[PDB]
Amino acid sequence: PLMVKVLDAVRGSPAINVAVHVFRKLTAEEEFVEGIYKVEIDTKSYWKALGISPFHEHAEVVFTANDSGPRRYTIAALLSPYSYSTTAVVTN
Amino acid sequence: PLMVKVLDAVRGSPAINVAVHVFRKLTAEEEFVEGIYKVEIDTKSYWKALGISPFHEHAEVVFTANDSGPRRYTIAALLSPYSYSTTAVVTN
Amino acid sequence: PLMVKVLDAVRGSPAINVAVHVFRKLTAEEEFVEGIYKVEIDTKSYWKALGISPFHEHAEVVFTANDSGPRRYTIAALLSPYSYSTTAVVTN
Amino acid sequence: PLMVKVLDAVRGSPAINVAVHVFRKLTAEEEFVEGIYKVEIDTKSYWKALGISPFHEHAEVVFTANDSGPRRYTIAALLSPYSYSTTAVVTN
Amino acid sequence: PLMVKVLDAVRGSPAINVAVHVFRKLTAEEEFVEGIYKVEIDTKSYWKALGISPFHEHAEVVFTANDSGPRRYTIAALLSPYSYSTTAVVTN
Repeated sequence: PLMVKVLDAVRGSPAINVAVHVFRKLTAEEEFVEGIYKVEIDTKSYWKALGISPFHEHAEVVFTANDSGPRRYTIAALLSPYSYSTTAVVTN
Repeated sequence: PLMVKVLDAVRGSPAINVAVHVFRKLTAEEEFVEGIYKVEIDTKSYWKALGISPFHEHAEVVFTANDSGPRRYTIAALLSPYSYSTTAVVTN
Repeated sequence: PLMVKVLDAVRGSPAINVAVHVFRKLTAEEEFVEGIYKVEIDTKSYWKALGISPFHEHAEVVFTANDSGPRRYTIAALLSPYSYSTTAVVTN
Repeated sequence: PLMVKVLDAVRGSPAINVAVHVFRKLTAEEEFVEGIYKVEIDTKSYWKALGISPFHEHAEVVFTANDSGPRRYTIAALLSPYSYSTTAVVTN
Repeated sequence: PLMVKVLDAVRGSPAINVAVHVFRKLTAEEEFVEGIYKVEIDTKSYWKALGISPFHEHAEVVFTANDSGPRRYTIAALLSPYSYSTTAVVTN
């Protein structure tokens, strides 16, 4: 007898994020839940999970990663629910 | 007899983030929950999980990582729910 | 007879972050919960979990990591729920 | 008969962070909870968990890590919920 | 008969951080809870948990770590919930 009750009675305009999980019972992953509420901004990956036996014999490699740039990010209220509020991004 | 009650009665506009988990019972991962509420900003990974036996014999490698740049990040209220408030990002 | 009660009755607009977990019973990980509320900012990883037997014989490697840049981060209210407040980021 | 009660009755707009955990009963990790509320800022890792038998025979390696840069971080209210307050980051 | 009561009745807008844990009963870790409220700022790790038998025979290694940079961190109210207060970071 499993009984789960979340936000049974609500009145009055709330701002909500809800995640409810109920469960009764090279790379390998069997059973999982990943990234339910997840934000990636300016994420990088250069060399991931190359095949078996890469560059096995007499390999000559020059690897050069240059992250150099006038990049700008401006964010308000990331994963922040709000109510009866004022959110703004004003430039000049 | 398992009974879980979260936010049974709510009145009056709250701002909420809810995560409820109820459970009754190279790289390997069997059972898990990951990154329910998770933020990555300017995350890097250069060489991850290369295959078995890489650069096995007589390898000559030059690795150079240069992170050098005029990058700007401006964030208000990251994972911070708010109510009856004022959030702003004002430039000049 | 397990009974868990969190935030049974709420009135009056609170700002909340809730995480409730109820449970009754190279790299390996069996059962876990990770990063429920987790923020990574400017995180780095250069060489992780290379395959078995890398650079096994007569390897010549030059590794050079240069993190050198005019990077700026400006954040208000990181994982800090607030109510009836004023949050601002003002430049000049 | 396990009974857990957290924040049974709330009135009046508090700002809260709640984590409730109830449980009745190379690298290896069996069962755990990690990083429920966790912030990483400017975190580094250069060589982690290389495969078995790396650089086994006659290895010649030059490792040079240079962290040298005009980086600036400015944060207000990190993991500090607040109510009826004023939080600001003012430049010039 | 285990009974735990935390913050049974609250009135009047307090700012709180709550962690309640109730439990009835190379690297290895079986059962644990880690980093519930944990902040890492400018954390470093250069060589961690290399595979078994590294640099086994006739290894010639030059390791040089140079942490030398004009880095600035400015933080107010780290893990310090507050109420009816004024928090500010003012530059010039």
